[PDB]
Amino acid sequence: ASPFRLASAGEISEVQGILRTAGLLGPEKRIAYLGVLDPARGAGSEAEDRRFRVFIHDVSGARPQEVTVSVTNGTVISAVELDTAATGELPVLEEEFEVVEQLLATDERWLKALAARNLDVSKVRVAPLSAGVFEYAEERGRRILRGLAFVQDFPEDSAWAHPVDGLVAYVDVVSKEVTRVIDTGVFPVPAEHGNYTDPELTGPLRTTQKPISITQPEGPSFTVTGGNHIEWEKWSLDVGFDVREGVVLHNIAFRDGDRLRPIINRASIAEMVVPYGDPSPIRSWQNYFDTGEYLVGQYANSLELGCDCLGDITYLSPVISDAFGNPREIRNGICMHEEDWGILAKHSDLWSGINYTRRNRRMVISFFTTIGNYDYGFYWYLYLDGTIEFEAKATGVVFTSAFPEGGSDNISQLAPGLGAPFHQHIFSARLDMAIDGFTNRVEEEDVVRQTMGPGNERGNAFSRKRTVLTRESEAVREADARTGRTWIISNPESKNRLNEPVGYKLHAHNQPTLLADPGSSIARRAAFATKDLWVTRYADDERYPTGDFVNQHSGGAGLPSYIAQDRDIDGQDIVVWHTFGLTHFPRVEDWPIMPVDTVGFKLRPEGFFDRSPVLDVPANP
Amino acid sequence: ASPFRLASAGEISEVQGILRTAGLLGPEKRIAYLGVLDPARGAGSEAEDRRFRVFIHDVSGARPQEVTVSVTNGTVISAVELDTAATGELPVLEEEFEVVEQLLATDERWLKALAARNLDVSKVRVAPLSAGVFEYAEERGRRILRGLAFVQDFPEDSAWAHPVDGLVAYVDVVSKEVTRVIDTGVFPVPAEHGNYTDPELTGPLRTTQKPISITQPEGPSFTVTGGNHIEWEKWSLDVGFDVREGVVLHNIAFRDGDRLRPIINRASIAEMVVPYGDPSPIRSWQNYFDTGEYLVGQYANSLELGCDCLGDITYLSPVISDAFGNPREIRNGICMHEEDWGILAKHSDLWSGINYTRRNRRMVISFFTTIGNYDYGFYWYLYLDGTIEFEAKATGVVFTSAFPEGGSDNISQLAPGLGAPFHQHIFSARLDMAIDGFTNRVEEEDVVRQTMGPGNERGNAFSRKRTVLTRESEAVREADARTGRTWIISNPESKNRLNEPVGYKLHAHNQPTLLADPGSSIARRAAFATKDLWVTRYADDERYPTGDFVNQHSGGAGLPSYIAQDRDIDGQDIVVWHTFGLTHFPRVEDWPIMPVDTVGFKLRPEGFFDRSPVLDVPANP
Ligand SMILES: [Cu+2]
Ligand SMILES: [Cu+2]
Ligand code: NA
Ligand code: NA
Repeated sequence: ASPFRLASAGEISEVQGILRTAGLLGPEKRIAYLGVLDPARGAGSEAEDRRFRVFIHDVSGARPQEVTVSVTNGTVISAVELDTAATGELPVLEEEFEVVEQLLATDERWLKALAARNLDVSKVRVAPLSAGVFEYAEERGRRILRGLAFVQDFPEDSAWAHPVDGLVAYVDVVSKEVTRVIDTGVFPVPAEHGNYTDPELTGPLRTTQKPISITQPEGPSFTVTGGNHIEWEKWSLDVGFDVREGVVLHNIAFRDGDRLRPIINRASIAEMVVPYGDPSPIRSWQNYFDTGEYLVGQYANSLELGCDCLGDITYLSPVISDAFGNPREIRNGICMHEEDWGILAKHSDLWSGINYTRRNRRMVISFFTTIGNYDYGFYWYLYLDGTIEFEAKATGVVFTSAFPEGGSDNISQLAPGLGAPFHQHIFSARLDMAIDGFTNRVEEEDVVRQTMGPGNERGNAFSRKRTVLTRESEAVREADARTGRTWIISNPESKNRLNEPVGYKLHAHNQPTLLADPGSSIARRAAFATKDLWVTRYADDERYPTGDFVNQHSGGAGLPSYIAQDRDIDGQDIVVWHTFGLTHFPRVEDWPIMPVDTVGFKLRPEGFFDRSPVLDVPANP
Repeated sequence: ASPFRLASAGEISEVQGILRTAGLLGPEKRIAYLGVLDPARGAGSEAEDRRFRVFIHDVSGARPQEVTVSVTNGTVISAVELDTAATGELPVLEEEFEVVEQLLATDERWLKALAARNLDVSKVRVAPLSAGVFEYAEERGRRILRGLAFVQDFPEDSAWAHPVDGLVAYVDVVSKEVTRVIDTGVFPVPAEHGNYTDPELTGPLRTTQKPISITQPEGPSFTVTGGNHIEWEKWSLDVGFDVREGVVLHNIAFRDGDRLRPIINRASIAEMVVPYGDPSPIRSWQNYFDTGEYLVGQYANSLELGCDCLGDITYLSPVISDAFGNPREIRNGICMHEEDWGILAKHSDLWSGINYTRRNRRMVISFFTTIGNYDYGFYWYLYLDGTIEFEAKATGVVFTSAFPEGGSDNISQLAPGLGAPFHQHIFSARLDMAIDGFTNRVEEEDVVRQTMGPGNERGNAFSRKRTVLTRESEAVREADARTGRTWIISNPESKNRLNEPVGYKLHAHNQPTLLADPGSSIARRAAFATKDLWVTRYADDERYPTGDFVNQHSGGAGLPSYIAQDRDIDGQDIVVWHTFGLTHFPRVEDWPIMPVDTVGFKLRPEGFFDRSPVLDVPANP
């Protein structure tokens, strides 16, 4: 059995039992995170060893714990009481969905604010919004959530159409106290509904769309073995799933001839954060770490055939733990399929008389998640020619506010009275590299302009330069689109037939990075997001660019602490962390539900192969 | 009948006759360019008036002519003798394909160079390479081609595998003289073949690709009327085709309710150039204006069903003129089809209980062309949500050279002895804008970072700024990826329901622009390529960013001369010219035939609509 197989229900049940048999999963405990650990380096000689890591919350007020269990052996490997003021609070619990609303609904300050605005408390929705760290000393070491009000006129109404601006509240979840209620003044609650299934708003539905049918009469070209091992068009990999990160790809490798050549050891989106750029005190604290605070895998959607994934789809249904250690399946949570991708290569040659055309295809591994108002699709693609790409598709309903009557430098107008504060959605892809094995290095490659003169008399020459990043202190890099900057991951000990080191080149989109002031709380807690590329030396405990416990953690955790080790990354086992995001000034067209927008990156082989790896693709039938 | 219909064979035949009946199409003339003119502004009240513009070469040595004919009336509208030293030489003629090779094959200098290298002249291929303008005074006012040698070992061999470096020749086409033969010394001719259909190089073909079948059982959702008018999912447009530009889109408009709203009056790729960055004198002159010198429409491929365009495809077969004024059809030269495009919009709402997913689709209008070694696919896409995108797909065989034995700062290695000089492929999209009509303006929009302090105490705020480009002298703009720079085209006299001007935002890829030294010949002749965005006031004679006659034209023509008029572009009939390109350092994986790489741009509505324009899309069946 593969040590990279997906967690089974049985494994989750055994963890529950171990935590029970060991006395750590009392009646008052809540599992905030549970996931299988990857195998340790080299340990994979040939021997079963499945360990799970668990974060356990306590609703009675006692200290939470981080616990690692071996399900193979039925033993607790380590169990540590956490001091949350020091190392952070645990991820937001699904059970806290309704708690902020419920606590506020009996608070006299909250009720006074709603009553001033003539709002029926039974119609006021409030989400568990993450708190971050600001000026409130009472919050240090307490599990805090904040709450903003949205009115639902009726149970199926879109509450996002009706934000209640000028009002915010904070809650101590464990003590069940409302610590603060802030009311900066009355803003009109936007009146129009945003019900995108109401015929009065949609108009008559189009009758003009004729079907598009995608079928595979002989079935798909990939195989799935051991539950999650994929083999497709020379690619080999394992599809993992973690409640925090979502779909993770392991052991990405390409069969070049009769050699299985590793490329990427693990690829994941290790963090994703949505910082808001509205300086109103009602929202200026808001930065939603969808991955690190909320856990994007936990909220993976069940994907409907013909609707979310079209064509011949093979599904995985990953198993996660609920708060009590009971396994539950996310039915049809991962889609896997191959797609036609246009022309692969084409040439019509006058001299030889040969006309040649080949088609491309990609293998797609995807999931969709929902975090509050946002819905995101995470797509990994593998192409015939060796290209690897990630794409995020951002949709959902935009987070709303009032639109101030004098306009705004930080909020856009969507409908009368209705605003959308500016924000970014910033991802971190953690790519544990293994180009032809683990001995890798990273070079930054810039185009080089040349001056007209001796050696270049016609002033046409241009060139390239590559700079090796040798130590972590040197490996925090920024984009330079104007100079075509890319980063090449190579194996200095593996050469192609031309005696050049094999490599892959990362092509970024060069979108803006984190816009916040560098002195801000968010710049400190999401320091990864301030730079496009970081390279670290692999360590098994360096998993997330924001650290292990993101919720209410002080600034400084994660990448900026890791790289202080200033380790050798020149021909070593290294990890690339690429920051990329969308900067969103919402448009009227984003309302009442937003069309998908995209951001991502790709890696293309760069002298990895000895010639095109797709000369054996046959002409299409 | 629509004045924007494609030229018919009959129209071409009538032009031939007029040029004949009028005495301008003697036996010794060669048509180098022929195309229908667009209708003049406002002239389209309701009245037939089809005019054709023709460039006529003379092989006897007399002066060439530019001629405009009315086929509606059977009259010559204007006919002007050209002084080519002043206004440029005429586009390269298809009949010159073999002339450089033929002239060189009897030249004693050329033969001496081949004999030194033991090359059989009958196996040496030479292309009509464009000359540009350099230090050779004898070339001013003469029609010159240059020639580089490639060996074909047998008639179906790929000559690109066997470049003969150290050797170049220039030819006066009309006088049939070889003006110069330059031999800088012997480089080994690369030995390996690049025959990507030879089983010894491809290996056994893959048997693993299972079919992907895309069908439309009720046919396509678009209609085609009047030969080239498309109606699809609220979009309305006319598909044109010109021998220089290729596919051109006219009258792009969107039916919002019961109003047909114009968006773009004409969209085309008005120039595309491939400058080379190798300072060797064997190649340092080479810059191929695939559009302006060679005419990309002329070489549009006939596209094979199931191979080049997959699914339910409607073809156009555009008619062009041969050198003698005879019409000829490019059978199946344009593909039109709709494609599924993933998720359009999706949200799962906990409060309302509503789960909503919709799928996107795009209308595709495409052609593929071949210019020597290059093959490019030009794709225009229209999406349901109002997005317009262009994508170029670059493939073919890379232009080769020797690989110098000491390595190179300007050439990459592909195979033993075989190099590929560095180059760029740079496009200019000419977008004659008509956002809600012709009264338009352009703003440059940058993200605005804000300092932590009063009004922004938590240091989270960020904003945007828009700067109106008011006159042409101000409208030559560069990218700023780091600040998320985009350009918005709006109609200041047309407001959406929120009282904001309707607009579309151009999102560029922010790839490097022209790398050559600013003092270079190519920087002067392709000045457009040195900046990402230009805005001009519409003029019917301002068609190409490089001017009308690109071949051997001195520096200075086109956009930099046009914008010297410093015209008002603030709420006027304007044209956006966007430069975008690929910078290519060829990889081993590009050899012996290159996988497709892409570049392009898109425009998305920005307060053009009063809310999402896709709320009436129904759930998929
Ligand atoms: Cu957003
Ligand atoms: Cu190229
Ligand atoms: Na590694
Ligand atoms: Na215009």
